[PDB]
Amino acid sequence: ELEAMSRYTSPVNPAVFPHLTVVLLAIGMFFTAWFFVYEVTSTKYTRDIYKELLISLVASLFMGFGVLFLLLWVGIYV
Amino acid sequence: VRLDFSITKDPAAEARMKVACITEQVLTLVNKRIGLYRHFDETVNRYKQSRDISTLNSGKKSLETEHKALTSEIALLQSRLKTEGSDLCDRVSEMQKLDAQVKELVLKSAVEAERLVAGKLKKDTYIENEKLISGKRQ
Ligand SMILES: CCCCCCCCCCCCCC(=O)O[C@H](COC(=O)CCCCCCCCCC[C@@H](C)CCCCCCCCCCCC(=O)O[C@H](COC(=O)CCCCCCCCCC)COP(=O)(O)OCC[N+](C)(C)C)COP(=O)(O)OCC[N+](C)(C)C
Ligand SMILES: CCCCCCCCCCCCCC(=O)O[C@H](COC(=O)CCCCCCCCCC)COP(=O)(O)OCC[N+](C)(C)C
Ligand SMILES: CCCCCCCCCCCCCC(=O)O[C@H](COC(=O)CCCCCCCCCC)COP(=O)(O)OCC[N+](C)(C)C
Ligand SMILES: [Mg+2]
Repeated sequence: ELEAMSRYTSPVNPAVFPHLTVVLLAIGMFFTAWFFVYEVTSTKYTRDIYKELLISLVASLFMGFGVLFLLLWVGIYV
Repeated sequence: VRLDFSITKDPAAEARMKVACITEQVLTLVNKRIGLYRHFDETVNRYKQSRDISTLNSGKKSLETEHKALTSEIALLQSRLKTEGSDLCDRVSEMQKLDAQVKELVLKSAVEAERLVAGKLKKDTYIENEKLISGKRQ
């Protein structure tokens, strides 16, 4: 029917979209910077593939979520 | 950052690379060894040491100094740069200073007299020698 259906409230209170956008970006950006610094300073004999993979994956995850929340914060509501 | 694509490889520019890698390794090892020695001397020689944990720390420091000596000999023989004279001098001075400071601490913590000003002077001399070694290690 239509009477026994609950209203569809958002999973994340919209007032939390700004607070969540900055943080998730900042952390992300930080890690990103680290990665790039690591790729300029370290020579061929001082590079670890597992460390690079780990830091790059963390940066990618945090950055994806931050970019989503920002894109939704401006009002595109993807 | 994994593709070379170079035709004429210059070994003179690769020698500098295989020197930089080594000196970074040695700096890490020496800083870690100094930190470990200071931490062991501060956490095992407060009021009772019994010369057992101090002996284990001395054995670990001797093994670390031996590994550093092997790395210094490797960087002296194999690579093109000298990296030996200053390195061997600093390694010998640091090993002697660490052994002397450990002996003074183990004698002051297991005697009738409690050396406080002498221990402070020993720590200050160790920090001064470490500062000179850091100025000499670039
Ligand atoms: C300052 C702190 C900032 C904190 C950031 C927090 C993020 C906050 C998001 C913004 C909030 C916006 C508020 C808002 O939206 O209000 C709305 C109104 O809506 C709007 O209309 C506003 C919309 C605006 C949105 C815009 C968002 C865009 C954000 C983009 C972000 C920024 C911050 C950073 C961009 C980075 C740029 C990259 C620069 C490139 C650098 C070039 C490198 C140069 C170089 O080559 O150097 C070399 C070294 O090589 C390298 O390794 C460099 C590689 C780097 C590559 C990338 C790394 C970058 C990392 C940076 C950290 C040097 O060369 P040498 O080495 O010397 O060469 C010598 C070589 N040899 C010869 C070998 C020696 C509110 O409106 P409202 O009313 O609320 O509307 C809502 C209404 N409803 C719709 C909801 C109904
Ligand atoms: C709608 C939203 C769309 C989002 C678009 C996303 C943009 C993606 C950005 C791409 C980033 C480019 C990566 C890059 O800069 O490559 C750098 C080389 O760095 C440099 O030398 C200078 C290049 C800087 C150019 C950056 C401009 C990018 C602008 C894109 C919008 C790698 O240089 P390295 O390989 O680290 O060189 C070091 C070599 N050693 C041996 C010394 C170690
Ligand atoms: C529109 C398409 C045009 C096709 C061009 C056909 C190319 C013919 C191939 C000839 C062989 C090229 C030799 C070559 O690649 O040399 C490259 C640097 O390369 C060059 O100098 C010029 C090669 C240009 C080819 C570009 C195609 C690259 C595609 C890669 C996916 C590197 O030269 P090096 O001298 O080793 O540079 C190293 C400098 N260090 C100081 C860092 C050591
Ligand atoms: Mg959707």
